[PDB]
Amino acid sequence: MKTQVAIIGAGPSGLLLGQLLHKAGIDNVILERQTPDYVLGRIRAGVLEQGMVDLLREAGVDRRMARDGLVHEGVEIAFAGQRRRIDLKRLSGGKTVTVYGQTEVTRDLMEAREACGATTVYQAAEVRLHDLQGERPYVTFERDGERLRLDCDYIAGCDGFHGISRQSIPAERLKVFERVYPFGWLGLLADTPPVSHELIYANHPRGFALCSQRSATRSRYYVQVPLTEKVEDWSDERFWTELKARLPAEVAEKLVTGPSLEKSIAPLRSFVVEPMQHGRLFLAGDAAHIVPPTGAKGLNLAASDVSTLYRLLLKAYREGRGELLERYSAICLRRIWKAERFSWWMTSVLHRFPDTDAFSQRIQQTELEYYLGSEAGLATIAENYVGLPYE
Amino acid sequence: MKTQVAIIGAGPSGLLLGQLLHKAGIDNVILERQTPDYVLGRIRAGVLEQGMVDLLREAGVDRRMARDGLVHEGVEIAFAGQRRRIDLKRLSGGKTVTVYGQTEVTRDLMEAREACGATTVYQAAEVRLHDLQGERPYVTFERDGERLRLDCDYIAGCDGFHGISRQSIPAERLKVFERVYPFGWLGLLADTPPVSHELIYANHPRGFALCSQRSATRSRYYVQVPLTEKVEDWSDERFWTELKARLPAEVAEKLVTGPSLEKSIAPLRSFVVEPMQHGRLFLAGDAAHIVPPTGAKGLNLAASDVSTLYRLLLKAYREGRGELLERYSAICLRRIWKAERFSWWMTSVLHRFPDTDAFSQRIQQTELEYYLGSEAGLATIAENYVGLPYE
Ligand SMILES: Nc1ncnc2c1ncn2[C@@H]1O[C@H](COP(=O)(O)OP(=O)(O)OC[C@H]2O[C@@H](O)[C@H](O)[C@@H]2O)[C@@H](O)[C@H]1O
Ligand SMILES: Nc1ncnc2c1ncn2[C@@H]1O[C@H](COP(=O)(O)OP(=O)(O)OC[C@H]2O[C@@H](O)[C@H](O)[C@@H]2O)[C@@H](O)[C@H]1O
Repeated sequence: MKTQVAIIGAGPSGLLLGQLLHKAGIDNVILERQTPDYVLGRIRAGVLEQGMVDLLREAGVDRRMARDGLVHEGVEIAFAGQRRRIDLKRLSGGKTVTVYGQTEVTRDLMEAREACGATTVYQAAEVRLHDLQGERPYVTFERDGERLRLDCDYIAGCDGFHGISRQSIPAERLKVFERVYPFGWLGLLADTPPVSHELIYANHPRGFALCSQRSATRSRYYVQVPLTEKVEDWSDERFWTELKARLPAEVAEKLVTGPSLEKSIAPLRSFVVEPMQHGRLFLAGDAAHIVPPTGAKGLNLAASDVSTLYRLLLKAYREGRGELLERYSAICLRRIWKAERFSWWMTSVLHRFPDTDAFSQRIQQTELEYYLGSEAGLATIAENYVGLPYE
Repeated sequence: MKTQVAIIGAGPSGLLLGQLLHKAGIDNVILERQTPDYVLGRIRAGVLEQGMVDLLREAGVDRRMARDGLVHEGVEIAFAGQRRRIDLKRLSGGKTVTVYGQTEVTRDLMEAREACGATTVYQAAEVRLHDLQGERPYVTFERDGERLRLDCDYIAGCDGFHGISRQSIPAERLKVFERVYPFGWLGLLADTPPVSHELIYANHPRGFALCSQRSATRSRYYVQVPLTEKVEDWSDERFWTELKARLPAEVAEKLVTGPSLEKSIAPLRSFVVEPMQHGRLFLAGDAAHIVPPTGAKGLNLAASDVSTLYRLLLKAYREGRGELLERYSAICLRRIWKAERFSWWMTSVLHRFPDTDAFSQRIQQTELEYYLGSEAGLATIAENYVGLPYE
């Protein structure tokens, strides 16, 4: 085998780049370690900004989304006492966000692909990247116990956080910026009516609480917990009381509980890599950067990454401007940091930090009461929450 | 002696409350430890928001100010690389700030007072506050080695940070919030033309640098320095090179240097007290709270404090609503924290913090590049820099 752009990872990022390119007439090849249902089982994401939406539209993958995802013109911040709302739609000067699961997106790209007959090597083991700065790089992998070769012009490093991509870059060439938070998020999935027609982010003494959704009958809920917690310990019951123990009084009494489909804990990490390239290797999505799930920016960053990588592969491909690919990481990085800054900010103000003296606690509160109180303040949550312009 | 409101401290705060009340026909008495030139020698303050201005106007102390202070419609942030400006005047929806030294203000209230013949006991030693929660509190002090008594209805605790006021409040009754920064500000006063018709705040690798003014021919300059620095070590020369080493290239070459009048180091502290009252004692200005000199909020907070205390003393005095004085600290505290939050924010982003990893450094930068780049972002620096509305 030989192809044009061999992609590693059959996740959101990978499957997006993969589709987009197929349409542009640039042959691509997806290499994935696990099987398609395994990948299909991951819950993750739920909010996509307009950009990821239009992109979806652009790979012709928006039939379902346009039909089942929900449009949201607001959000809520419930901080010790009250509950303020943010008119994203008005303060963003017209924008919004969509609630449509990572899973759904994944199932949707996966359908498109199979249908177009684009290649996808599932369960491809021992993937390896070769001759990275040459005129012809390659990928070696195993099918059963058969080690094959895929010749390509470029490689799309889309294998996520624990992917092999980034690793393939000479450590000395890469500079790392990472922050690790002393807490996690315990996420319970319930086949029950969600507490609100909008999202409610709750900063409460006992920690953060999040009320989110999947449908009129599908809710997603979260509670911040020490890294030391084990879900084995969090039974439906415990969770339900802890949630209610964390929400606004009039919310909790409106709350419909039930057995959980899935329960998992995700640890909050802040991570960035610069540069995001190496030779003929371009890493995108999880493999280049991570964001605490708080500003729901994670899957939104991949889209921004892929939208970029794609449009540059096009020029080199149909317009022969191979040269622009060098600016890949200069472009992506502008977006990333402002996205990293917003989620950091988010996180710091809605979370229960252990070992914070009274000033800092007073300052946490002032942030909330400053920002949800002033229109200019408001406008900042809004231009970011909905997503900064693409460039 | 007996009087109505006995004030401790013959500083800005004290002298303001003092004047204001004299005009309202509420007899007052000022008690000060040092002499009037000693007090007159303190350089401190240089920027007053509109509120402090109008207040000045209201005590009939604005002849000179209206004539010599300067009106500023902008500020500058020079962060590693470039130099962005903030149109406070446009983004505040019409507001400004005035550059008119603490010293000048002090000399101006001092003139008014003497003239109205209001009492002022200078060099009053061993001041002591008595029967604080009673129907008639008192102050005892010494004139030479003569210990006298001043009977009053209320006491205005205006003796600054190291004042006796706050101390007179039963420790157990007060709750303290204080942050102390690992650096100071070395301030040099020069009888030379200032580098700009506006202020320039400079975030540079080597630390913060500030370019300020007093006149067309009087400049004020600062450089952030470790708490361990001793001015004895900072000669004019050293300072001049360190400043230039910290500013924008095109600034430094425009810079006119010269011998310094005064040179001093001020350590940055963040401090708040709640509540600001005790019996018939009301502490205001420095004695209730401190702010790092960065958002130039310090003397602006006293004005906000005094404007409050005054207007409540009036009601009890001419309108007999003795009752409202209880809300003194509920009023002041709303303002204070938002003022404390702004200067904290200010400080954190323009200063060189030792032991900051690369993420946090990347995040510092993102703040600057986020906030001086977005209009909503801009609007936040602006509504605060010029001063939040009084209530
Ligand atoms: N060595 C490997 N070879 C091939 N594929 C690999 C390898 N390692 C990992 N992969 C596969 O690549 C995929 C990576 O998926 P994700 O982490 O979801 O990828 P991305 O598209 O970058 O991100 C999606 C979303 O998840 C969040 O973590 C992220 O912030 C974003 O919101 C997984 O299916 C995984 O099995
Ligand atoms: N025991 C005492 N008895 C009488 N007077 C006293 C006593 N202790 C202090 N004082 C006097 O009270 C005055 C306090 O002055 P400042 O600290 O300047 O007071 P304030 O009016 O609260 O603040 C002015 C400005 O300085 C900054 O620190 C502050 O943030 C504000 O910008 C000084 O003259 C000092 O000698």
